[PDB]
Amino acid sequence: DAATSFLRAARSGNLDKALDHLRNGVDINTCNQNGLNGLHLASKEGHVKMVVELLHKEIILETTTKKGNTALHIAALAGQDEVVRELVNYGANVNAQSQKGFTPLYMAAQENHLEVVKFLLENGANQNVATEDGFTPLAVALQQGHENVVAHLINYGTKGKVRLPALHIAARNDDTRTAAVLLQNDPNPDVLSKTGFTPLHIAAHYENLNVAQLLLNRGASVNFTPQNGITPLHIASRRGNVIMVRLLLDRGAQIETKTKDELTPLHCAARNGHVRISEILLDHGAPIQAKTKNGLSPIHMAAQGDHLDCVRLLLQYDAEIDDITLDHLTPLHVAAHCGHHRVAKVLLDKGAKPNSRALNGFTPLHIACKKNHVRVMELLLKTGASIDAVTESGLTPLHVASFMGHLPIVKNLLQRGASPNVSNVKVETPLHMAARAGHTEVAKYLLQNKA
Amino acid sequence: EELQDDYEDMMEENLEQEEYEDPDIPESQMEE
Repeated sequence: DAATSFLRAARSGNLDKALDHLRNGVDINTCNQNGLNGLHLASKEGHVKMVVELLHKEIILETTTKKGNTALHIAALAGQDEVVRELVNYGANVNAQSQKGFTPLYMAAQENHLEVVKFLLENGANQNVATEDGFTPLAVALQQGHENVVAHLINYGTKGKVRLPALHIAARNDDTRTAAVLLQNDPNPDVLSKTGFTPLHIAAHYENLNVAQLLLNRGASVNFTPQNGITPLHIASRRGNVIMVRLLLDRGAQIETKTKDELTPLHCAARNGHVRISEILLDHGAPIQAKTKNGLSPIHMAAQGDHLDCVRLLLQYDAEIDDITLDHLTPLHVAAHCGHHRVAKVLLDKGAKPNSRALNGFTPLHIACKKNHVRVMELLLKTGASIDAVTESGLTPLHVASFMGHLPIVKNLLQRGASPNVSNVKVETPLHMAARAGHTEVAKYLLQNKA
Repeated sequence: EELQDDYEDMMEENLEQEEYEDPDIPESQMEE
């Protein structure tokens, strides 16, 4: 009487009565004479809340009826798109075969349920699995004249599973209940997406702390390294997820792991100006002088992003102010290249050499004059930058500015007493450079001077 | 809408693999 009433409640969608019956002690896996349990009956009638509740109460997801039909089979035949979506989210086998060889895709295709067919295909439903008679979903769709279903089946072909794995979706939503059901079914928390990321990577990207804790408590690799070398700690540090970074460090995340381009988590934190994360990583032993493939240290990335406070913190932690990349660019060179005069001010106040030479002899003043960064130029010249420094080619800052046609730079350089008659390795003056590029205004100011 | 993130391509774009790479150290040689 209790089991019969529970199954009637499941069919009718009376979730309160069914829940009361389950509380009393009715077996949740009880089924009727046809082998339909509560999940089957709820899936037939589209009772989404009932399906979700019964899954939460640990109903066996792949239980089959006397004809071999799982709940997904019944939802597909009944055309219950919401139920099909929910069952697939909780780990329903989309390629399950009934006793007569029918798959959920076949049942959806024969009944002209276009949305179900589309969703099943996007979830890796194999449209080549035939029945015992040898018929495919395409064959039955053609026989029944379901033109839209046939067209979609032909067009999709074998594009495969283009949806994320269910556990990745659960991680994105911080859905601990769905994740718990999925991990009860499939004990592998490190399931892989096509792109190679685990659900922990997704949880770290969105700072979904609850699902991350569940995944790590169920054996997820805190240090999982895809081909690109992006660990969960890298993602957390890049995204500025302070609490996620703390959690991952507590559970054994490696501080010194390198991506494919040799970025450490500190590189990712500094690049996006995450001061608190940078401090946490440094306090956990992150190497402040680690270098990328191009020889960039975290201070270089902080300067590149105009992250003034991150630069301040890195300098406070004994970062090398005059560290050089493979191109011999110092953080001051980077700040001049990007026009970040605040970073340049902090660097020069801390003792950065204003006349550092890059590979081609360019000083920070040369770079600032090239890029028309007048504020960086005034800061450099006010903090002891040589106004007549030459590159390997003999180019002065005035040469560079005249060639680029940056009138304010040329004006300021000439006002501060820059000789316009200097010459290059080829005996070419700033006036030659202005003429070559056709910068009439710069040439006019040069000629109105003693050029 | 509200379900694009469930798909592999959208998730790839959201995770931004390019942001974990050293793009380049541009020089823009003045001569030519």
